[PDB]
Amino acid sequence: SAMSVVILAAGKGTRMYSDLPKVLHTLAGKPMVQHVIDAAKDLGAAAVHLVYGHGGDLLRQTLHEDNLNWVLQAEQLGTGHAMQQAAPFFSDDEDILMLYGDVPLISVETLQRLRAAKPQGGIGLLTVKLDDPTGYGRITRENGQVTGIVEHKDASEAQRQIQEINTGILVANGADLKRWLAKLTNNNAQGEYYITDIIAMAYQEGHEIVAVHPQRLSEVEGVNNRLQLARLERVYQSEQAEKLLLAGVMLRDPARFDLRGVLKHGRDVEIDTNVILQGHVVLGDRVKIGAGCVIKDSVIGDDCEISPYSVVEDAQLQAACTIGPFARLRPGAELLEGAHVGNFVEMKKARLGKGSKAGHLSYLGDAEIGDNVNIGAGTITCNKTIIGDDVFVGSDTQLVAPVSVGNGVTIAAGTTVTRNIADNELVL
Amino acid sequence: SAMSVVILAAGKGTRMYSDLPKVLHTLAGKPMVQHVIDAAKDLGAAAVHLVYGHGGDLLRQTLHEDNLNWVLQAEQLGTGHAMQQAAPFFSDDEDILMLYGDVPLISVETLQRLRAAKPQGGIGLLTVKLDDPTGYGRITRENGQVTGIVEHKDASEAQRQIQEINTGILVANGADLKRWLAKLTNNNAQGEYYITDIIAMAYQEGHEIVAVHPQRLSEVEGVNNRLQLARLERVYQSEQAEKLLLAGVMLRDPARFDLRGVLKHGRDVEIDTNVILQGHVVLGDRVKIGAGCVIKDSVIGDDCEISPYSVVEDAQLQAACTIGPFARLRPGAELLEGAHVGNFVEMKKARLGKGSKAGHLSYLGDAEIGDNVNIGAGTITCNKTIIGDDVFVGSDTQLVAPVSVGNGVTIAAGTTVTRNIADNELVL
Amino acid sequence: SAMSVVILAAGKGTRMYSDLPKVLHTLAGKPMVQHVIDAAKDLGAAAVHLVYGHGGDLLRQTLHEDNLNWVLQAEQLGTGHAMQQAAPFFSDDEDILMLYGDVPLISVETLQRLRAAKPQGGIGLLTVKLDDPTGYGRITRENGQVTGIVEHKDASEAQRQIQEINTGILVANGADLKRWLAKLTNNNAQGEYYITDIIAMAYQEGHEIVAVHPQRLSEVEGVNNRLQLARLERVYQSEQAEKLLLAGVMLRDPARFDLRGVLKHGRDVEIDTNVILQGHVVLGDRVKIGAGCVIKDSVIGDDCEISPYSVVEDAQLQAACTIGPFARLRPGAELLEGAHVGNFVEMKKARLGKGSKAGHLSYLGDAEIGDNVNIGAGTITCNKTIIGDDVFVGSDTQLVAPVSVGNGVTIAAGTTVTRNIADNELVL
Repeated sequence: SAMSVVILAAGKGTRMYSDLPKVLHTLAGKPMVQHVIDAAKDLGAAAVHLVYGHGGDLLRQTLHEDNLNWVLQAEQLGTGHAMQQAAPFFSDDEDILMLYGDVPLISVETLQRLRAAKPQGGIGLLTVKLDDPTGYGRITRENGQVTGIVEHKDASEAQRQIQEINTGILVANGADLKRWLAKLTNNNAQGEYYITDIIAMAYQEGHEIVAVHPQRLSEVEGVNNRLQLARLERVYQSEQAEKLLLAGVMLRDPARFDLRGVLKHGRDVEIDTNVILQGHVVLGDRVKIGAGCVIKDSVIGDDCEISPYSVVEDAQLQAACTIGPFARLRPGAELLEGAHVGNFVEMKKARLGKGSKAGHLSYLGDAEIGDNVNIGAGTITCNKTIIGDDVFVGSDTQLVAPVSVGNGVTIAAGTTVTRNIADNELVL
Repeated sequence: SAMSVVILAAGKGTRMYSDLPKVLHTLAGKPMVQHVIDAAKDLGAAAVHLVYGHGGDLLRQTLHEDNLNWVLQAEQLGTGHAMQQAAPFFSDDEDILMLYGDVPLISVETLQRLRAAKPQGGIGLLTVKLDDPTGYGRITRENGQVTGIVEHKDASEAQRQIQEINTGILVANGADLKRWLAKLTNNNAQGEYYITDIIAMAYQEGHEIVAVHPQRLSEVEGVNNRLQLARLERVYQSEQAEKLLLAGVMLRDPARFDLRGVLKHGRDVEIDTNVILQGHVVLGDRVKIGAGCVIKDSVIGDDCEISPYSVVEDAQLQAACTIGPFARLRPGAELLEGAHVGNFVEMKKARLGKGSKAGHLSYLGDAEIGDNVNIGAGTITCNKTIIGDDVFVGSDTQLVAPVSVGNGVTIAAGTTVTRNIADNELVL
Repeated sequence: SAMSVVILAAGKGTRMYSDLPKVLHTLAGKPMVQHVIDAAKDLGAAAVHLVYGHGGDLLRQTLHEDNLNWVLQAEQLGTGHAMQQAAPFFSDDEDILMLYGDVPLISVETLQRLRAAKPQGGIGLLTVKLDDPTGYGRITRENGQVTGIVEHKDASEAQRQIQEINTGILVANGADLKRWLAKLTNNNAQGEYYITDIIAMAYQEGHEIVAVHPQRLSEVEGVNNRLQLARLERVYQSEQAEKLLLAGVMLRDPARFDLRGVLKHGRDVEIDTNVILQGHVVLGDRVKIGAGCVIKDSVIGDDCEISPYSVVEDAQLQAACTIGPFARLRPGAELLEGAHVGNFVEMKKARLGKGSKAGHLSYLGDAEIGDNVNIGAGTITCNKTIIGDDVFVGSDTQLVAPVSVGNGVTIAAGTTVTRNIADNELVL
């Protein structure tokens, strides 16, 4: 049926020691909470009620979704209190799913299982078994059926023996949640309203609670300091690296591979050590990536070979291109088939012709290069400048924009150019 | 006595998701099967019968050995079938060793032990003990003597308790193998001919089977997808790094060290993080390698210091040379004693004089530099060009090949050179 | 009370396979023994008696401390013999602490606990419990009180069952040590004098030995070959990385982070993969460090962003500066607020003006740049050269030191400059 998601970002992140609200800190180039939001959209949630208690300005500034509903928690009286703030927006028919902004790695597949498990008029609860539960609410089951959740402090000595604990993620009818949430109370040592209390309410009402379990423990792990964030970073990266390897993308060393975004890979792609991929990268068949490269929001043609320690940003490479080592492609760069970019060469808003080489110490700016052109070592453009097909450029040539150069033109070393040059005309 | 090796590359590598046959995929810069071939040559195998079922063109294209004998397996009817294809080439006197192209890390030392263990007219079989054998053929021993191998499917419940399993590597007389291989049959669920059946044949004939065990489990691990290949890559690299450390080569971080080839190291060599060595590298005493460097098929003199993020290919450095950071040496580069190559400097088919510096933004091409020369920042050569001893070159000087420059010549900044220059003559 | 430290560097480092004495080899940019010396100074040791048997010249050459007292051990007759050599310098009142130069990671906090534990006229001994003690002296306790140390060779079969072993670190009154050290003897298979014998002497005299335990086993681990050194390197680095993460410094990947020295970090600092920090680095609030950067003895202003694969040495950056990618800052470089250094740009003993850009292929040497200056791509200085505020420099301009350039000057591309330039004067 229909569903909505409640993401909780109310928890204050003092241990982060940051001015940025905890949930906005990045994991793999994307804020933690955005991982949770993206899961909610995949599941098809109609609305995403985000509950925050601090850093409102930064949260709205960073996060923009059409269905994003902002819910203030004036003071931090606990998970149960937070769900009360969002309860008015719950629709009676829709199932309401409860997620946390500091638990980025919850899997969409595990959430789909949780929804199926929800009995009607009942609750589906994500639970996990820990070799050592300590300070964790313990699932209490009689005759194999869930009856409630016992906080560790209130835990009896027998209940401190239960391996199963509470993740805090659950699913319930929207109307049911509004009924239980009204019954909540603050009479307890902390003074908080604990969401866990609704599980007992369901059992007392004769409704059933069904528990499912996550595939990995990482899915339910949450972040409270930079160290745990760095740990989940490595978990996420290694999870992606194994998938890519089994999909036929070779990684020389999976531990030294960072993917921040989405990769579309052809067959027989090879990626060496310490490569970082960012944004949306597209790699063709038989693409090679040298050690230490960084590629962001770029497309690489089939059979291109990027040599080591090259940096590419929003560039478009056709097939058979080669670049690097130490090449640098600014945004808007573009190479045609067979083009070579050499070491210590930069390109901004420029296009290099087919079979055109800029082998050394050359900067190209707001320029267009013809096919089969040869760019001299040390060539520099003070940007727009255009060059025709089959031009040769002398070593250390300077071209002052706007300069157009004719097809077949040949230019002498050391030349400095301020006028345009006729086709097939030698210039010195 | 005499020996030959049968390498099996018949297994088809669908899980690799590749056009390249599985056994050709690289581990540490060398195809897996080539690891096996190289082991066979160390052992002194007279012939290496490679049995393939697909990708013949690529295999012959890649692998060239004088003793390499190519054996087609028309269809993939199992290991026993494959050994039948090679059986005609077996010599009666020679012992025949059975290896696999997807098991790259089998150790030469473990294979030497296997040969000694072979009883005459009998079989030596490599076996290993696994905490969890599942789907593995189980060694069956009566009174401590081997009697056969039991596939897991046919395994009885007691036999599913045996820790010892079959590696698939074995040694037998060449004549014996031809006798057993004839007796093989396809009557079984798969329809394959299992090589494991010969072990029972030996026991029924009264001949003895003797089992040895590998030193590491990695030696017998085989590759069927990119992930397992990447795992063996890390195993191999870490095995080399420990050896180098105990041999007196310091590695700042062994996990971030990749050796693809053979290293000859002097004493007191230090290698920082994320260095990659390729081909055949020779390092002198007290050589330093900066973080991120890549060295291929190059020789570095005693006491040379390569600064970080330098790339060197087929270069020859004398003692006391320094290069980098961000230096780049194309093939054929050569430095004399005391020479310095600075950042953003490239050298192709060039030689730098003794105590000669090219500190900045300089490209050198098909050139020869005299001793004590100073190369200006921005110097560029449009290649052959020669420079005498004790020359000074102005910043941003261009030299058009072929230009010869006299000893003691001093050249002005911005100069562009098309003629030769007399000794001790200032030029502007 | 007062204290002194005895560091033992007598052990000869044959397994290191080095000409450099073992204790001088570096861990995190600092010689192992210097870790021990630095611990001793934190504890406030009045004197540090270093006992060496070889490589005296290199040790004095490398290690310079005001309180460093050098004690020769003519021949290597064991720890007890070494302490005899230093015993004359012990003061009666001062407690004497026994440390080892090959145990770099001993913690100052664990040593403070050891001192408190020392009974008067008695001994405090650092001990540890090992799942497998083998070849380790075993602590022998009767009624819970220490009575002696039993070498493993002399160990009885019951004593080979004791988990507690001897670290070799201990504390005793200076006078007491002189009394026990006199009683030592060489009558044993090795012929050595074992320091462990004094523990029994104390028990026989009725004095008490009190054992404390280290926090980590790494604190008491010692180095005898390059491999163990590399292991302690990784232990030390990962220990620092966790501290920085909990302190609010984000590390994208803690395993790929090396700190060699001391870091002062503002809030919300982010450090990407494979960064190396050296010497004394100071980072402001919200500083970003790109993948692969190296920073040494440098100060980075608030909000500076260092792009990847940049190398910085003894540079001083004000707030809001940006540099890289592929930027290189030689020692003495300095940037003013808002300055940008682009790719393939070097700076030595130079200062870049506020909001001043050197975007491409530019070398700056012994120069001073005015605010709002624009530095053309390919600009080169043959160093002192000065530039006024609001100057523009053409692409590939060369300036020959000493050249002063006026405020507001604008210079043409390809120009080469040997004279000074008047304010607001265009030059070509």
